[PDB]
Amino acid sequence: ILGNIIESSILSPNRQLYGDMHNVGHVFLSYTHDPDHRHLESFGVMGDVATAMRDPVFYRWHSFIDDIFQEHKIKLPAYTKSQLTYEGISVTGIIVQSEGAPVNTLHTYWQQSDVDLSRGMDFVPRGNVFARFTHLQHAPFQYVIQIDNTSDAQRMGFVRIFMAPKNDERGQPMLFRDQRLFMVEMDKFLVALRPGANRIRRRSNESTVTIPFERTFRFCGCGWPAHMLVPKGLPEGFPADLFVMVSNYEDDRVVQDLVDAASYCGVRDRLYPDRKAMGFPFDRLARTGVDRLSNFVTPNMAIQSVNVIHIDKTVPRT
Amino acid sequence: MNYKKNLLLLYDRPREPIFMGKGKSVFDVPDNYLTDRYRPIGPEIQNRFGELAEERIPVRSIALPDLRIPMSLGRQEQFSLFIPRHRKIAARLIDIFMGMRNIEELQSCAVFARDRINPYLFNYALSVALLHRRDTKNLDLPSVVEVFPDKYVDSRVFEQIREEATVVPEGMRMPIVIPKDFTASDLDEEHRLWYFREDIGVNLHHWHWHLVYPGDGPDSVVRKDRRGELFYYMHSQLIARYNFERFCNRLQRVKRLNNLREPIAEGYFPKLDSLVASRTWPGRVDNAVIKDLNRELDQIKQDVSDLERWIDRIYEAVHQGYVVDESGNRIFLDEEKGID
Ligand SMILES: [Cu+2]
Ligand SMILES: [Cu+2]
Repeated sequence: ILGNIIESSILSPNRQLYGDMHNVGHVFLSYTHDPDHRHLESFGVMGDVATAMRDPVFYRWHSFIDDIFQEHKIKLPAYTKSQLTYEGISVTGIIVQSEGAPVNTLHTYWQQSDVDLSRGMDFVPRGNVFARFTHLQHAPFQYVIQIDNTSDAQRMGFVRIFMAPKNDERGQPMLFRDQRLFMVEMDKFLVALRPGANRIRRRSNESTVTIPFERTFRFCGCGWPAHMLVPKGLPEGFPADLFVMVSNYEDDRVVQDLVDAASYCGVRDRLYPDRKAMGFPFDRLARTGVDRLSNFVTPNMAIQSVNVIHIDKTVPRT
Repeated sequence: MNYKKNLLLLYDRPREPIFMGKGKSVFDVPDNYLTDRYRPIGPEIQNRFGELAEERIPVRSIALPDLRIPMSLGRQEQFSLFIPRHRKIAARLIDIFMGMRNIEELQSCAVFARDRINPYLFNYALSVALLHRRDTKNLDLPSVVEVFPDKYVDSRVFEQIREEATVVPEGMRMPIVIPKDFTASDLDEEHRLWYFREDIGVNLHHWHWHLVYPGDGPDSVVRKDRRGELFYYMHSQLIARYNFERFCNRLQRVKRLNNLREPIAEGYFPKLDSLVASRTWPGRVDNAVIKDLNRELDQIKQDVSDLERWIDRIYEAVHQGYVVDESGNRIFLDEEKGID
């Protein structure tokens, strides 16, 4: 409801009262240089959906708006131990493997990928026109997850993976009150767990958060670009907290005659296939007793320290 | 004997230095027995009190055992028979008092120590010694209520007493009524068991048990017949008696703590002030959650998991029907000795 009010889609229950606050604020920030049109000028980049993320102020305006959203969230009751527990299921560990790199290490670097612009070059003589773009890239990796099931049956679950800075700006370990908002969704996928141990393998390139690299740079698809999955990191190494949670698929599923199972496409799918709040389990306040991610966890969750190394080489597209 | 009677003076006015009058007596404390604060003015200060008493009690300076460990606890700290460090510290002091050759060397040692050791600790250790030594049987010890009312009494009455005792002459002072049902109002259904939970006799009983069956100490004072079964049965009868009271107060049988990780619904604020620590006791809010422990001074480093793990190991032994000693042999939990 609140999202429809703030954006001010036609799904707003009352535009005359709550306004069109997001879109108009964009327009305000884009027209400081000519607010009455006396200079017959158009809008800066903030006024255009195609370009607004270019401008630093974009992140400051959206940060403003997020505080309204958070003011609602924090009214909601903290998830309880029971709501967060999956009785029977214990994730004993998680690690990441990148080829050509120590365990629990992610690597980033620069890649150049060509795009043809010939179709965009009006009134220019015909033929291929290859633009060479520089952009961030990460080495492919996988997650290996150990999961003990004690319940003697088969158990279904949504695996929810996020990653966050370990430390704050001054290099002190982050407390949950802050870290929950810094948690970046890295993947979400259904799984069938057999009794006893389970070793689970998941490739970086299967993430349901992203679309193929090929969608961004030469049929369907959309989500976050694959080359931006991983944060840049640092040349010397940048510590992050990798987190995973197996939640009960029975309580998560959505009855949708025609429906990965965690995959969502807004064009095709009639319902969002996860019954948990987008951002679960980080979208609410911590129950009494938790001050940090170590205290937060139930056994069906697990944490891992990950070093995110940036390598400052540039590399052609393969 | 007079010697026996004199040890009981060590209980009178715990924080008043030992050179001050105790009853009709004074201790003639040796110079080297005074604490650092008082020694430099010692001769001036000892006389002021020393011309009041009927009796005078000589104390011989002798070589004493090493009291560094018993002295490691601060004088204005609280004493906990549950905290391992403190049990070790108490164990040591009981050792020392137990091992004095005779009652004269006990007097001398205790007189040195008293003004250097945490009063609650001193009182615990000495009492345990006096109950178990051969030469100090009989010896009617004073109740710990008369010695430390601050562990039994609403804090509000101490200034009431102080005023009464300062303003009013001895023949004319009227008794102070101790508040009851004072730790919570009607909104806490639990307040109703004030007559049990906060009874002087019930609480005195708990203390007494711990004096007779201490968990750490010389073997002499620890090893008692079926003391493990008594631990069980004593704590058991409390529950049963407690439930009995709950049924007479329109309440349910007490629920166990299901889970160490769920909030604990029953807050409690004691309204006690420790004159010894010169600090009030902390209370616990409604719906608090147990937290992992890291207290360097106390020497407790313990996750909730450590506790949960012990619980699982014990349940496993009870279900196996035996426990495993450090040598690795099995001790069967048979029907005589299992409970013990
Ligand atoms: Cu916007
Ligand atoms: Cu007890």
